[PDB]
Amino acid sequence: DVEFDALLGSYCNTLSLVRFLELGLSVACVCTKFPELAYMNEGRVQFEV
Amino acid sequence: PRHHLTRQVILTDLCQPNADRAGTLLLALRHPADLPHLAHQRAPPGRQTERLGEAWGQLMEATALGSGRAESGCTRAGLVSFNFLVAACAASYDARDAADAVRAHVTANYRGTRVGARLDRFSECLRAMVHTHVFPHEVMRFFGGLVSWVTQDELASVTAVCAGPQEAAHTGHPGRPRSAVILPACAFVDLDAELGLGGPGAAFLYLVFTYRQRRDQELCCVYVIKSQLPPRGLEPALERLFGRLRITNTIHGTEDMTPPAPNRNPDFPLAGLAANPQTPRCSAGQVTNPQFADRLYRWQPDLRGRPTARTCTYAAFAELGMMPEDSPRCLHRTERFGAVSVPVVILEGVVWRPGEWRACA
Amino acid sequence: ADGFETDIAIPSGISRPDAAALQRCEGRVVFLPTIRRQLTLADVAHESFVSGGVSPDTLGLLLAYRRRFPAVITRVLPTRIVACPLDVGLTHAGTVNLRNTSPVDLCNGDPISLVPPVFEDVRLDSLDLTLRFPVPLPSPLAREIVARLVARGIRDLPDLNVLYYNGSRLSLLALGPVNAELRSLVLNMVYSITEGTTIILTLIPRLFALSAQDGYVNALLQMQSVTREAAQLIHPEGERRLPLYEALVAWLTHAGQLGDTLALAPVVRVCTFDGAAVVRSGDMAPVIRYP
Amino acid sequence: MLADGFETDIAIPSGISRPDAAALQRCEGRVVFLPTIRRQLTLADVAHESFVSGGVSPDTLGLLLAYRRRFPAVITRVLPTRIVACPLDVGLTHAGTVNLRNTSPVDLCNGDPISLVPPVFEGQATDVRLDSLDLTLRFPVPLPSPLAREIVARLVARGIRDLNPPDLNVLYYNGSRLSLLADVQQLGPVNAELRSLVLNMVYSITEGTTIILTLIPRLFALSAQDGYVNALLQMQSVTREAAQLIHPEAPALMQDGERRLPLYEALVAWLTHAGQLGDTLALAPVVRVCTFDGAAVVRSGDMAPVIRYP
Repeated sequence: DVEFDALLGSYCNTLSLVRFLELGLSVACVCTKFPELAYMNEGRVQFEV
Repeated sequence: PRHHLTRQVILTDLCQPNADRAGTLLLALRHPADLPHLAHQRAPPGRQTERLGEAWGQLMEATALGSGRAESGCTRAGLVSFNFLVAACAASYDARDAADAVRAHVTANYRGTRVGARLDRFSECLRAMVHTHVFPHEVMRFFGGLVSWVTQDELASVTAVCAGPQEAAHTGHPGRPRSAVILPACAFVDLDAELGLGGPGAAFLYLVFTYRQRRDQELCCVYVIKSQLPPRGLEPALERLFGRLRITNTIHGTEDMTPPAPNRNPDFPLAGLAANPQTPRCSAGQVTNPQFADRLYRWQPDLRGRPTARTCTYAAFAELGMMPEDSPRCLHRTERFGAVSVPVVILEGVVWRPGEWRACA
Repeated sequence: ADGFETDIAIPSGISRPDAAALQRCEGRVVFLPTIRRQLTLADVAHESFVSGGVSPDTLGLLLAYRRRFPAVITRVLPTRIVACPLDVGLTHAGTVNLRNTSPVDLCNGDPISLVPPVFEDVRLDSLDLTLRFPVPLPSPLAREIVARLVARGIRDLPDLNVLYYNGSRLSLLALGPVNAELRSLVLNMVYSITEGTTIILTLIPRLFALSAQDGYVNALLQMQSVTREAAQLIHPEGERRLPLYEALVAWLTHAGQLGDTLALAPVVRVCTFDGAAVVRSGDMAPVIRYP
Repeated sequence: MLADGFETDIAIPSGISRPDAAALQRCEGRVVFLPTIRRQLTLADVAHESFVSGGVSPDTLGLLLAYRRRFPAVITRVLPTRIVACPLDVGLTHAGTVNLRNTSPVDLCNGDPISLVPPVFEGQATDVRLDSLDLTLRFPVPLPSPLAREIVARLVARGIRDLNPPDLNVLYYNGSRLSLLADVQQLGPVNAELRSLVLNMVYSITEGTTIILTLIPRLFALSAQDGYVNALLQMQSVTREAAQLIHPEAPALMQDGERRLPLYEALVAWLTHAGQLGDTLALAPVVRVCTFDGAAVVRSGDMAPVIRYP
């Protein structure tokens, strides 16, 4: 008697990294990065109408 | 050093980590579905049966009138903040000026409406804890001190330190790192003064509830006691402070409970019948047969009027933690809590080790 | 990096279904005689707990667990079972997954003692041994449940099968074997309690005598104070002797023996982190011992 | 517990007779009571001289009430300048192992909880005097947990004899015979041990214990049919001649017994007082032995590893 099994191939996934600039939902955004934020307390923005 | 964090998303019904900022005590609960029939099971006879759940019902009905936080959900409140429990029992402290000062920001700095309705009701629940005889130290249990808190509407995320130093946990703000213990001055009571024992050394922090059992108003007092005694040596010290409370809980508290018809009985003749050899005996095979048990002595004890140790209960304790320095550091400052100033004891370098509870009855 | 792990080796000859049950066997409380880097598997098995003569009942495990040293199984290799002892190796690291064999779902911040499976079984034929895993239920329930199950057998000489925990019913009944298996725990209660309540009765004959309320509380408070009136209000003082003081020592040995067994010390506490608040049946709970 | 552990420096005064210096190096593992957790202390606070009461030298039975107000610590290493010790209530070391050199007539086995007992034994007392510094050191005897519960039970029952105007002295362990001393016991500390009993005695009596008193005539008949039940009565119990005379019967009906459990209230209150009493009289068994290399018996006069308990 001769009997055997075999592993015919093995398949993976490719998780494409999604840059947020590749999204054009950034056109609803003004993204600027702080070097640090958690040091900062309440900041604010002035407007003149 | 090694310290252990905890995370448990609990409601903000009776806790405000937005208010009680950093390094306050927290207390876990037993999810009160267990409560109502335990009072129906473990109460002394003759007392009121369902007073606990009816009083606890009036709390849960008055937790949220607006927006309809329902009376039952999957997520149930488990945590009670320490400054809430002090303000609950606030009518019974010795220093009335600081007592209302704790209650002042509780009614104001919390997030909600009609907070004073909760306070007079939760204390009424605590008055119903003792009479219906489910003791709060069976229900309350230590939970760690705050380091960070993620809040929203009603539910919030809580990060607490279960064991190790209160300091060494990172806050989450590198602008304001490591925190210290904040306690109201109404509860922090040393025994270095009231035993007169100075000198350097380490001290063992202790949580202490107080129970005044009576058919009238019953009380609660919570104390964080700094002492150099072990749990093997704390028992006379809690007796010497609260000795009159020990006497009244023996005398009162057993009403109504029916005595037997006096008197039962004249005392047992075991010492009298053992000396005389003429007294009738019986073998092992002769007993539990009726004829040999006819000539034997009949002895009916009655214990219905006995004030026993379950109803002689006064104050109880558990281990809280150490202060490993040569001399402990206790500062007395006042902070806002804008714009209410509260007398606050600040403790330094607390290392947490919980322990099992112990009744001093 | 100064890690410490025990290695329990399996003797060879394992059947393919017995290796899968031990693959399923996961992080649970497992006892061992002495802390050692290597160990034989026959110490782990239930046959190692025998006193005679007699395969041990519910009582004898409670005697044994104070002498044994509890460990929790880590990963299970086919050649070795790796476990870390709780009382020494855990304290430097603090890192254990523990799985409920319990019917009771666990809350956060509970202390955890452990009971033999009296509430109610991994068995191996090719190794010719059994494995009993204890039940890690919380310690306030543990003083309750043992007192419930003893009080069941007292009635054999109001329903005791009811327990609620955090909104969950329990049924302690599930009758035949358990009532007979627990019988030794019942007898050592009734011997210790009734012998006490005669000797205390013998020294003070007015306890169950006068009065029902008044003279009893009158005799209570004067006895209860710290004052130096102690022996003046207690003691009574051919004709043969009642060996009272020879029975005081022997009763304090037996009642003191039940102290270490029936305390059910809090070996384990749970600190839920990056997970659910309530740990349910069949979940891996995070475990931290007192530092 | 601290991360690096906590150690206390007991300072030695520089006035030293050199044979007493070499005598303190034999102290390598003993037990020392510290009153506080001050990191620096003196030998005067350690020795028996400051350990006396006001005007009264303490006796052997009343010495236990001085122990539970102090902190038993274990010497680790003795330098010529000072003595380094580790408290047991504080987290004991860095690693978790303290070596205890034994002063015991009793051999030790694995997983035995250790309470610690004064020198009681006749002829085997162990003290170290310092004639240069006028210091007398009493180092207590480490013992396993049942023998510590026995010797406390023997001595307390001895004092309750002398309050009323034979015999019980000798106890056995592993078949061997050993005796202990009876000089005097101060009438004050006997009263405090007496009161600590009878409070916890009476607190174990509840309404459900009325029922269990009526199960007494069942056991004396059941002990004839089973050999295991007969070995519990031990031929000397009070219940045997009480079962031959008193036939009790249960009070009925109970007040509010529809809702409640009398036997269950009895058992829970019994465990909290009577079963707790081994902790009440003597001090707590904080220490048990866990040998890291497999060995059954640690011989008398040899070191043993120590891991905390419970």
